[PDB]
Amino acid sequence: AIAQLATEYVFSDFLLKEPTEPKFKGLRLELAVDKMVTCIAVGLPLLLISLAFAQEISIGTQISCFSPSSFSWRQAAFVDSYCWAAVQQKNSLQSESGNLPLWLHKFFPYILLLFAILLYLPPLFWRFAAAPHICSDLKFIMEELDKVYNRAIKAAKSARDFKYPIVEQYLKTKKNSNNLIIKYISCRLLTLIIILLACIYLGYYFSLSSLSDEFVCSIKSGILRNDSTVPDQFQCKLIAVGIFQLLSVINLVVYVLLAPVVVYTLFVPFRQKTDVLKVYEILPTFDVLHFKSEGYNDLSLYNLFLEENISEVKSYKCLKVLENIKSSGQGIDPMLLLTNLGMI
Amino acid sequence: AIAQLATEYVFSDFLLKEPTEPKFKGLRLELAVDKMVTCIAVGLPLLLISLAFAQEISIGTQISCFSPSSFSWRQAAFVDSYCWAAVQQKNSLQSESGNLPLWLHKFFPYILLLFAILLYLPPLFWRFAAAPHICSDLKFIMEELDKVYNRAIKAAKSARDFKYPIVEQYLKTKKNSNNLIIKYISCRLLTLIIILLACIYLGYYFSLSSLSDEFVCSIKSGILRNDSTVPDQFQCKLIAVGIFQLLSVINLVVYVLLAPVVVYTLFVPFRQKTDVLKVYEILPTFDVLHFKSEGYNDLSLYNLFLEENISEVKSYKCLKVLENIKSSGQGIDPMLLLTNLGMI
Amino acid sequence: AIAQLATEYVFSDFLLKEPTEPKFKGLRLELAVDKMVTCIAVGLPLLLISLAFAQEISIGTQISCFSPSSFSWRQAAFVDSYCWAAVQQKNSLQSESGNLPLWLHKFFPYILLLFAILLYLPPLFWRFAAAPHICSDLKFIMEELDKVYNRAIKAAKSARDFKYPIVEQYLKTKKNSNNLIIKYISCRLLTLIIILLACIYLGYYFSLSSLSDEFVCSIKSGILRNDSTVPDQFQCKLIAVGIFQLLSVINLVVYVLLAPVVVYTLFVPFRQKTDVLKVYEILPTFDVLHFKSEGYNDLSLYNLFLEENISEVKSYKCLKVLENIKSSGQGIDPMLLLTNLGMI
Amino acid sequence: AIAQLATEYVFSDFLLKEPTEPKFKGLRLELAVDKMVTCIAVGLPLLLISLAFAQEISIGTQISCFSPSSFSWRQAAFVDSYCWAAVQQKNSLQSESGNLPLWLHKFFPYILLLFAILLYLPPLFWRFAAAPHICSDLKFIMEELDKVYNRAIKAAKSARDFKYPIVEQYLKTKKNSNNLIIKYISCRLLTLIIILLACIYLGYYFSLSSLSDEFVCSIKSGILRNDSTVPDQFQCKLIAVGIFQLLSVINLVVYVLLAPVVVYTLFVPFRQKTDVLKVYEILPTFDVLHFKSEGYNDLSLYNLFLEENISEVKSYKCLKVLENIKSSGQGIDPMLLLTNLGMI
Ligand SMILES: CC(C)CCC[C@@H](C)[C@H]1CC[C@H]2[C@@H]3CC=C4C[C@@H](O)CC[C@]4(C)[C@H]3CC[C@]12C
Ligand SMILES: CC(C)CCC[C@@H](C)[C@H]1CC[C@H]2[C@@H]3CC=C4C[C@@H](O)CC[C@]4(C)[C@H]3CC[C@]12C
Ligand SMILES: CC(C)CCC[C@@H](C)[C@H]1CC[C@H]2[C@@H]3CC=C4C[C@@H](O)CC[C@]4(C)[C@H]3CC[C@]12C
Ligand SMILES: CC(C)CCC[C@@H](C)[C@H]1CC[C@H]2[C@@H]3CC=C4C[C@@H](O)CC[C@]4(C)[C@H]3CC[C@]12C
Ligand SMILES: CC(C)CCC[C@@H](C)[C@H]1CC[C@H]2[C@@H]3CC=C4C[C@@H](O)CC[C@]4(C)[C@H]3CC[C@]12C
Ligand SMILES: CC(C)CCC[C@@H](C)[C@H]1CC[C@H]2[C@@H]3CC=C4C[C@@H](O)CC[C@]4(C)[C@H]3CC[C@]12C
Ligand SMILES: CC(C)CCC[C@@H](C)[C@H]1CC[C@H]2[C@@H]3CC=C4C[C@@H](O)CC[C@]4(C)[C@H]3CC[C@]12C
Ligand SMILES: CC(C)CCC[C@@H](C)[C@H]1CC[C@H]2[C@@H]3CC=C4C[C@@H](O)CC[C@]4(C)[C@H]3CC[C@]12C
Ligand SMILES: *[C@@H]1O[C@H](CO)[C@@H](O)[C@H](O)[C@H]1NC(C)=O
Ligand SMILES: *[C@@H]1O[C@H](CO)[C@@H](O)[C@H](O)[C@H]1NC(C)=O
Ligand SMILES: *[C@@H]1O[C@H](CO)[C@@H](O)[C@H](O)[C@H]1NC(C)=O
Ligand SMILES: *[C@@H]1O[C@H](CO)[C@@H](O)[C@H](O)[C@H]1NC(C)=O
Repeated sequence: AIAQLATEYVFSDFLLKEPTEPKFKGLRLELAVDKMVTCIAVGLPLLLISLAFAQEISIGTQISCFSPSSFSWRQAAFVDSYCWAAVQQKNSLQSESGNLPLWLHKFFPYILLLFAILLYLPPLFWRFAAAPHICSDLKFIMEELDKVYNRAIKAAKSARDFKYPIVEQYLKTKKNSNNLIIKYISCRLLTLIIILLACIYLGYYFSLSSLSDEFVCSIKSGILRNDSTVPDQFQCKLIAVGIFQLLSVINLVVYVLLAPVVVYTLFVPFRQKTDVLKVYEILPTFDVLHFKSEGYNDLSLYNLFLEENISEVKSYKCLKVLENIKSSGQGIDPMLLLTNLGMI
Repeated sequence: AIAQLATEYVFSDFLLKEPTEPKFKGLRLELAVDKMVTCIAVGLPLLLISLAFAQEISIGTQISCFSPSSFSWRQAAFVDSYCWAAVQQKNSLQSESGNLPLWLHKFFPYILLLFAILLYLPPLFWRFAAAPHICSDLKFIMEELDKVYNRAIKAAKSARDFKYPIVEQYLKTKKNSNNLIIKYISCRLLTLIIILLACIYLGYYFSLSSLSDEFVCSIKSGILRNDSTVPDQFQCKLIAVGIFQLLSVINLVVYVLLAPVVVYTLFVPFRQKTDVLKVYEILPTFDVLHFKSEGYNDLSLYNLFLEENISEVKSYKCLKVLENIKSSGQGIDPMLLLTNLGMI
Repeated sequence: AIAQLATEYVFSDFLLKEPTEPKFKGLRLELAVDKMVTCIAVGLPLLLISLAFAQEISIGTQISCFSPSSFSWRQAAFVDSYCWAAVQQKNSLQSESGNLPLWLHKFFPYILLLFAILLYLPPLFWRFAAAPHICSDLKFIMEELDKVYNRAIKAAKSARDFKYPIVEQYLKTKKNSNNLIIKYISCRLLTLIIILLACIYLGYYFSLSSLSDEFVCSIKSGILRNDSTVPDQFQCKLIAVGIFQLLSVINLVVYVLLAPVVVYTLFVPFRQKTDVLKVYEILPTFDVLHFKSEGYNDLSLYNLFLEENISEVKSYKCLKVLENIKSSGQGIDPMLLLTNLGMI
Repeated sequence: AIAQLATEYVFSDFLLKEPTEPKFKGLRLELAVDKMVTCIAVGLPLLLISLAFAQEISIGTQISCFSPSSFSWRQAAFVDSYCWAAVQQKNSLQSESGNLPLWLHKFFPYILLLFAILLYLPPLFWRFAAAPHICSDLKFIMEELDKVYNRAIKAAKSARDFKYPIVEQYLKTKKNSNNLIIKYISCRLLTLIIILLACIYLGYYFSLSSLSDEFVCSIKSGILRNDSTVPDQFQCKLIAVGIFQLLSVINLVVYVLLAPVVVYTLFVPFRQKTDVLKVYEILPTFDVLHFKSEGYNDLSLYNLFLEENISEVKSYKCLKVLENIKSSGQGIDPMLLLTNLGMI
């Protein structure tokens, strides 16, 4: 039913499931905005397909041709289904709007499903190509940060009672390589292109006269060509075309609202702000150098991924609260770090 | 519904499930490109079968013959079903396009399912013949790499405060044997042949006049041969033939796009690049010799499998980050290895 | 739907489920070739049954008799169902092909299910009679091999820094007893006989004229015997008979391709090759004697089972890699064994 | 569908599920032959019921009466259902075969279900009355055997570097009591009686003329008794009666084949052979006395249960392999026991 479809597609974890594998434990592997965009762009057309043929909104068959009274119910079914299959056969029907409107009315669910699949494709390519590498690198970064925080707190405790910047060097090296950012940008751009094409198609579908669903149908090919009792033509109407138009304009509105989000996601360096690593700069064991900004490189993407999935790190949380308390300046950063005792 | 089929076949883990057994824990056993190719080539025809008979796109019965008005609904059903079963009986029907078009229109779902099964067969043969052996060998290689990394870091720590290349010898021995690569190439070639045959069939199906679905049917065998009230013949149309043609051309496009991927996978030595073992060459306990390239042997396949499923190895990840930092050259490889302290 | 049936019967673990019990943990208990043969021979006829009555390929009812126009729809249903039930009643119908073709057309799903059950019976007898014993014996053999490997490596380590061949004696004793091999051969032979009988039946079914589905039906027994308004006879056609013939020839092709596999499995001693125990002959604690070949005894079957399910043994894997490295001969077997340190 | 029913009833664990409780962990509680007999005798009639009304074999309604053409479809439905309900009302119908054939044709599924329930009853009584006691006793016996084996191996190791026969005394005491064997024999005898009664009924059902399904029906009681437009009687046929007869003869064949198995299971002392305890007689800590044979007592039943579910005992497996090696006589039993080191 309508409610079941809603629960499946909006109120449930449709495409929101975390990776079902121990490799990615607690790692999103996908930005929240991108996940929202993909979920909307994929599960909206599916939801509209399901709604358009719901047991309640749907009167019944998808086409009726109004055969003469003399025709039996089976002859009427023959006429209806013949015209349904003959929307593609151009000679069979003669409609003012043409034959493309009939093609579109018959295959609208297929086109919506195609758009959903094409929008889900780039996310899947990301997941199966660039997600494992970024996940491994981010796990390494998290482990390095936790280890350096533990070493710093241990040193502070020893004072009260190697030292090489491996992670910073790794980030600096990542500053040059840009394959990951290139893949991300290409996926976002393809998603935007697919969304714009879908908007064009939906606008064309919704701009129709709304009478193109009605077409003239002629069962007059073969032995029935010269038959007399059969009328020369029939009046057929494609049902649910208005519902398709309504759902198409709804999807068009959603996609036009979503496209600005897509271009914003494409403009990654502007998103690269609120330095996550600035918090760690107070640790004696961590070098005071962020050096991550203003670059169309994988470093900005890694910074965004950290800002997205760093709240799960206890050391980062402790450093963040220490910096927050430093806003007043009443205490001292090393004293607060020693007092916290948050190694694990 | 359409959306349920889409969720099952594209947005879910259809054929993407990892082995349900402790023997293969975290091991793909299949290259990402090959898994994509198999998933597409198998779940596309199934998806098209499901779509073609969806409750919405489908008007109703698969054939209607337009019996005279005098005929009852049961007589009409008899005529329709008789012609449905008589598409195979050549004498019963007389169609301009012949009888093969009618056979194909009636059995298109069967042919798509046959193609899906034939494309899934080589992957299954791989899984049940060559996957256990490669999995065991790769687990041995991973264990050897982890052990040698642990020994190297322990030796470095001891210095700061056997030695036989077993894995390299095993790889060198694998360089000669080629049964695994032969099986892989044979499976890929059979998949390519099946895909090309499917493309030929789909092109033939889509090249039909689109009027071959209409055939003349004669219920005039037996006691009804000389009956007068029954007309000498009927006008029958095979419904969903246009939808079958649309889906067949879609599958043809997908398969022609996919075949280049298949030939690329077949050309394995060119894929054999970005030496995974080059990272380990800096370890004192590991001999500095890759010796894996330019060969139609199982060694290249093992190299590809390593490059595919080596990101899960912490020692390999540490070595990779060490080499990445070595790009700048600021530090020293042994110093970085000692500082990392990433035994486990 | 067709796709759901395919996913259930070919793309899922249909009859491929490992034993759901702790007694057999990681043990196949069945050769890969035999499992493939059983899975095909069982799930093919079931798949064909499901396909033949699929919602898409199936026009509707399984028989239509074309009652006169004057007959009501309920009278038509009576005639159709009466003839359906009277295919068995010989006097009721008069068909040129006889009555056995009608019996077969009506009961084809039952016959396919019977063949599937009869082919699944010998595997089930194997599982519930001979599988526990072989599983226990093979677990004992694996434990003995692991223990002797551990003792050998411990002795080598002690040198660097009982001894009775219990497993070999057990294998030698098994050389005489042949109940297990006799049961295996009997099951394979019964499977082959059932397959050949199924091939004969399917060939007979597919060799029919294809017009035997049409039979003349007479509702003229009882009070209707002398009734005038009812015609003396009707023209009935058994629907899906052509689909049954197509599926039967497909199953015939599959079974004729499979029977050579069955005879190959029956010829077990020829399969008994690539001595699995030859690898263990280099261990000082293991006697250098294979003594397992050229015998219609349970020893060959045990050798096959070992070759099938020995890859899970770490000691066997280590010995295999040691022998593989010995192909070059650069190193020494005891030195490699000491260096491996693969006790557990 | 047919295939789904087959998978549920033959290819799945129908009545083969082990007890879902920690009390019986790895204990069958039921002999393999008895479990097979019960599973067949219960799930065969259910399978036949399901098959007889399958969506494919079933034409439609279970009865059709061929009301005159003037009758509406609702009047025809009234006549059909009235006759369906009036098969029991003797005055309403007049059939040559009588009224018992019609009763049986209408209630065949009920009778098959009754036979299945009556055959499942004795197994359930066994499970809920005698299974816990035998399970506890057998667990005690297994624990005693494991303890004595451990003590014997410990004594042998001590020599190289109480003693009361509690289990044998318990078995000797069990030799007298016979309530368990009496219950087992009574259950088997009741199963045999039910099977024979089912065979008699199925033979009577299959021996019918096959025209007894056709009966004359009279809707002439009440206000319709003197009505003129309604014919004095109708020609009704009970559909699926031939299918019921086919399935009944199949079940008869299965049951007649099964009854010899039942009488063999009833003759338990002859089954009591291949002394399981003879293997333990070589242990110094175990008295050399089997004393279990030739008795209609619970001791033979316990011996059978041990022979059925003793393969899971590591001590028994070790003793069995020791005795097997003793066939050659090359070594010594105590030496082999010491070398095995299989305490746990
Ligand atoms: C998803 C993408 C490919 C959709 C592209 C736009 C589609 C939906 C529509 C929008 C406007 C349409 C065009 C409008 C006008 C004409 C002129 C006519 O004589 C032939 C068809 C043609 C040329 C149409 C083809 C299809 C069209 C391009
Ligand atoms: C992403 C944004 C830009 C989408 C907004 C929808 C736009 C593109 C839609 C809305 C109305 C549409 C037009 C409606 C009518 C016609 C006439 C037809 O003969 C050619 C196409 C044409 C000219 C359409 C082109 C696309 C169109 C302009
Ligand atoms: C999956 C594989 C086997 C499909 C092979 C191609 C099939 C689909 C088609 C493509 C072209 C077809 C052929 C085209 C023309 C003819 C000539 C005619 O007088 C007999 C049939 C015959 C000989 C056809 C047989 C079937 C055919 C070969
Ligand atoms: C994998 C690639 C090559 C597939 C491309 C589809 C090709 C093979 C298709 C497209 C159109 C097809 C042709 C269409 C019409 C006919 C006429 C018929 O009487 C014989 C087959 C023949 C000549 C077909 C052969 C196959 C064909 C050429
Ligand atoms: C599964 C096994 C039992 C099937 C055995 C073969 C079956 C399918 C068929 C193949 C050929 C058939 C026979 C062919 C010819 C005749 C002669 C006829 O006057 C009586 C039936 C009889 C004797 C048939 C009986 C059934 C038969 C034996
Ligand atoms: C496993 C292999 C051998 C199976 C091959 C199928 C064979 C056995 C099939 C194919 C055609 C069949 C024949 C077709 C027609 C008839 C005529 C009939 O009156 C008697 C049976 C007989 C003579 C059949 C016997 C079985 C048959 C020869
Ligand atoms: C399950 C058990 C109870 C079934 C017992 C057998 C049943 C199926 C059948 C087999 C033979 C049958 C009997 C055959 C003949 C007659 C004579 C008739 O004038 C009255 C019914 C009576 C007496 C039948 C009663 C039912 C009967 C006993
Ligand atoms: C377990 C074994 C013995 C079952 C074998 C089935 C036997 C018992 C069946 C097969 C044919 C049957 C007979 C068929 C016909 C009749 C005539 C009827 O008026 C009385 C019952 C009677 C005489 C049946 C009694 C039971 C019967 C003999
Ligand atoms: C129908 O009748 C017309 C009359 O002109 C004729 O041309 C045509 O061939 C006929 N069609 C058939 C199928 O006979
Ligand atoms: C039908 O009538 C024709 C008239 O020529 C005759 O040849 C044929 O045998 C008849 N068919 C039947 C089944 O009697
Ligand atoms: C039908 O009428 C015929 C006329 O010969 C007669 O023999 C037969 O008995 C009648 N049938 C019935 C059921 O009265
Ligand atoms: C039907 O009519 C008959 C005529 O004899 C009469 O006996 C009977 O009572 C009537 N039935 C009813 C229900 O009035």
